[PDB]
Amino acid sequence: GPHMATGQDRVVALVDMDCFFVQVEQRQNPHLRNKPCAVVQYKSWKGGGIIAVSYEARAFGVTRSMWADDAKKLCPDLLLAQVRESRGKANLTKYREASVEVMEIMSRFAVIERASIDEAYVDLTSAVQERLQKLQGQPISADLLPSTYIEGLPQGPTVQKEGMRKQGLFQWLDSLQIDNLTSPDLQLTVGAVIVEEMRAAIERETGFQCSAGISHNKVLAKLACGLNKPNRQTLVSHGSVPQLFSQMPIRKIRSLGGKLGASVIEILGIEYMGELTQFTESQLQSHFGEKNGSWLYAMCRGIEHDPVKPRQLPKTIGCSKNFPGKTALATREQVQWWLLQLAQELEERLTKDRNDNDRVATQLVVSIRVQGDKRLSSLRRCCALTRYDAHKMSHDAFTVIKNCNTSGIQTEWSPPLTMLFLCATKFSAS
DNA sequence: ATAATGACGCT
DNA sequence: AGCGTCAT
Ligand SMILES: Cc1cn([C@H]2C[C@H](O)[C@@H](COP(=O)(O)NP(=O)(O)OP(=O)(O)O)O2)c(=O)[nH]c1=O
Ligand SMILES: [Mg+2]
Ligand SMILES: [Mg+2]
Repeated sequence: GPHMATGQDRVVALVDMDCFFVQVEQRQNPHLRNKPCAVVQYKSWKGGGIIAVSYEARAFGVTRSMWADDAKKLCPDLLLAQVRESRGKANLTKYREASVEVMEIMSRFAVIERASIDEAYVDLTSAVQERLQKLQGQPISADLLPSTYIEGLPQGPTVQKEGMRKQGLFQWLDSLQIDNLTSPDLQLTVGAVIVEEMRAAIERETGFQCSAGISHNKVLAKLACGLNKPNRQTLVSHGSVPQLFSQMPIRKIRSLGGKLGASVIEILGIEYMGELTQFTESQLQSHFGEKNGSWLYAMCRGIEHDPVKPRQLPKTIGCSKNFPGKTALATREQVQWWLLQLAQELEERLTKDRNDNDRVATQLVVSIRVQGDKRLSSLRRCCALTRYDAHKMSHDAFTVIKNCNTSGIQTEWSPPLTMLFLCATKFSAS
């Protein structure tokens, strides 16, 4: 009983920017603020693919992956901003630079793990200990958690949203043990007070709003973070897991959203995270392998161990472009030209990277897709990266792939190429 | 005819 | 090393 390791040793947060690219455009262009807007890339085919949607536009049914002309059918006052284009391709530099803004602020409170362009995990265990010594042993106010939700509360014996939020918050605080510094519920509560402050600083200093989740691990933090977007944070406690998971679709836990989670549903014949507790670990390892079974056995009990790695900077810098339909690259003049375009954006980013973060890449990864191939990558070969020069890299990339050209003649390329990819990896201090 | 990325796992 | 999974 006492000998069951309950996974409450750490405080972990996930901070995720709300409709990030839309917010980045709305700061630049006031005209777009507090209106239905989407961010699109490439206007030509159907008015553009949408990649980010404001919450106002979401309310009409606009989703990412949508064509902008379909979007205008559900939402005719939709406003659009389009991604920058350079050298024939979408260029995400604005949002990368806006991301650095936000990660840098986050870094002041705690070590962060950049998880994507718009979210980072936080390990607040140490900071919580400090704020807990500072706090003598005094109660925690609800004024210190003005945007926090407590998952599972309220329960027991106001019908409008903000009032409901405070009721759960006061229920949570009315049952706190504020004299016990190793009480994991107190620890979470304190973590969420820091995340209120970290989130105020972000919006104070950037104009960007975010949501967040505060729990004991990365899966729960991520999952908590999406229960009350936008502009809100959510505390998932160890004790709230069994109710939460009893109706939680398996596909919603991170890394179960694909073929693994579909096979858990299909082999086990279940639907919800909580039905995994029935199985023994050995059982789950026979169905799903040694690491997954172990991982699943703890995860359904709300235990996960993957640590917040100290890594604020990407490990790979890549540029890619699809050539869909009858835009597939069929001449070798054509393949060279786009390999050079890509290599010029890669060169400029690598030079900025070196001056920014004092490191040089040593390996260039080339990848193409051919037309009619059913995989998303047909080939991927490495080669040495010794100079940050676009023509050398694109020359090197071409020779690494030139023998994929099966066309009978010299100047053609067959079958036509549907994707090109250049990535810099293997960084070393400079 | 989503598209542009970026991390991590398997052999 | 090259490929595959899952994510955002
Ligand atoms: C999911 C996803 C997002 N993005 C770009 C713009 C998104 O704003 C940036 C951050 O992703 P996110 O947090 O999953 N989506 P969001 O920030 O727009 O919306 P939310 O407020 O977090 O729900 O993702 C893509 O470019 N491809 C994607 O598949
Ligand atoms: Mg976001
Ligand atoms: Mg995100």
